[PDB]
Amino acid sequence: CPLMVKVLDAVRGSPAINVAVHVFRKAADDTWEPFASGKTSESGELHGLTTEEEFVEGIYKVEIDTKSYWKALGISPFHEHAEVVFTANDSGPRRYTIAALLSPYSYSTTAVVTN
Amino acid sequence: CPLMVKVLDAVRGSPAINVAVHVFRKAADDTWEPFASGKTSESGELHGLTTEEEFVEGIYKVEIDTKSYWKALGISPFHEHAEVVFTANDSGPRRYTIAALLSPYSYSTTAVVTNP
Amino acid sequence: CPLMVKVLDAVRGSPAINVAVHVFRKAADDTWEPFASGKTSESGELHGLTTEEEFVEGIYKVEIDTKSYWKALGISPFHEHAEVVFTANDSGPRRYTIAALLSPYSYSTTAVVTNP
Amino acid sequence: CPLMVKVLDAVRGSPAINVAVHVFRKAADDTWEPFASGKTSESGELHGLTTEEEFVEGIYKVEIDTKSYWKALGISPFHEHAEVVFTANDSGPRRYTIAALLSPYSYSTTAVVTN
Ligand SMILES: O=C(O)CON=C1c2cc(Br)ccc2-c2ccc(Br)cc21
Repeated sequence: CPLMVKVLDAVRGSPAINVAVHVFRKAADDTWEPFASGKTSESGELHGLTTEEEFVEGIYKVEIDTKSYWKALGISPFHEHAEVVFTANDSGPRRYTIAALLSPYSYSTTAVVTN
Repeated sequence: CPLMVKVLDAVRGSPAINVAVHVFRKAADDTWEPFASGKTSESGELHGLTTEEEFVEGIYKVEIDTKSYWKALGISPFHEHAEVVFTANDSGPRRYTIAALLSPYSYSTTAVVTNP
Repeated sequence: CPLMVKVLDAVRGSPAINVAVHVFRKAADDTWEPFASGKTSESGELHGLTTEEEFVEGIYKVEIDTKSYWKALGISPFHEHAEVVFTANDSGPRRYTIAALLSPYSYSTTAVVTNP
Repeated sequence: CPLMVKVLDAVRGSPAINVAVHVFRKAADDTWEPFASGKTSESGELHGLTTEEEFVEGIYKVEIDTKSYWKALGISPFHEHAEVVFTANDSGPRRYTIAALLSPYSYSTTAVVTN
């Protein structure tokens, strides 16, 4: 599992559950091509997005659909979604974990890259 | 200004200076149209991107070119940019300050919204 | 000012207003002595805590009373405060801006340090 | 394991390894009494700090010794240490995870409280 996404709710101090996540890969014509997607689990995590074979070097975008998450909680948010855009590199460690910490008017995102 | 972008460097404890910022607005055909752009000042701030007249209701994307910033300091960072996508002025005109705090493998983006 | 504290609310996208801030300085006997205190303004900022004369080298603690802030908004938060502990002026006088961004179960604290 | 601490390095995109962590509990005379301590593992985590029996309601402080971490990396940091002060509550979920994301001149800390 070379790509995992983890989402936390900073308002409730809890995993952000049932958050839609869409991954895209940049195509040769500079458009974003759908690559993988899912919803975060009860632990705020999304695994099984891709395989080692398919996750080749390239530019990827992870969209986390934060607005719909906050709307479900009755909380008015700022962002439409959190975006994380990066180049996958074979030189570095083999596992990427994209973490996101969400508040209504702020988010932070961190990449933890390990072997 | 109705729209101001501020960028800070969490490694150096400084403003992030001369960072390129591109603003786009979503068109009726769902494409991202260019809206405004500039570079952060010595204070890490970018003012004068738009006017209250031109900054109508819509979905806007602020793209902060963080990779180029880090590379110039000798650092190879994780992200290509920091993106900030939001609906603006849907409840009438507001003033928006979009801040980003940058580290090589992490960033945070925050908005402060004030009613004139 | 050589020391400025800024506090923002990540739930509302606003300054955090009227937040109590206590500054302490570590004494020779390793105790925390009171140094300055105040409350954030309508802009979420607290200026005028100290002077360049009084703000000597030392270890300082800035305690931001976040629990009381959240409780007044009807929220029961996780943290009692946000604490910010740092050595100041060890390489000569510097200007320090300490910011805190608050959510009920999370906060971030950042420093921007500039040489006069 | 009712209390866990997890520390990440935002500069290197990696778990923050071998970081000293000291936990204190507030005594009746308002002093901080040493309660538990350890160093983060290769995964940036510290488990086994306390037990369900000993972790009673009260005010606790978790100090994360960030300055020594950065000094080891040759990076000049702002903070002496990251502090996290909170009241343990029996009404809520039974597990506290204190997470910290570290940069030289900034840190963020989040509590994830789950069952
Ligand atoms: O990283 C943190 O802990 C919070 O940082 N966010 C900041 C900030 C930090 C500092 Br230091 C100075 C000004 C601002 C600011 C000014 C405007 C807006 Br919007 C946000 C911020």
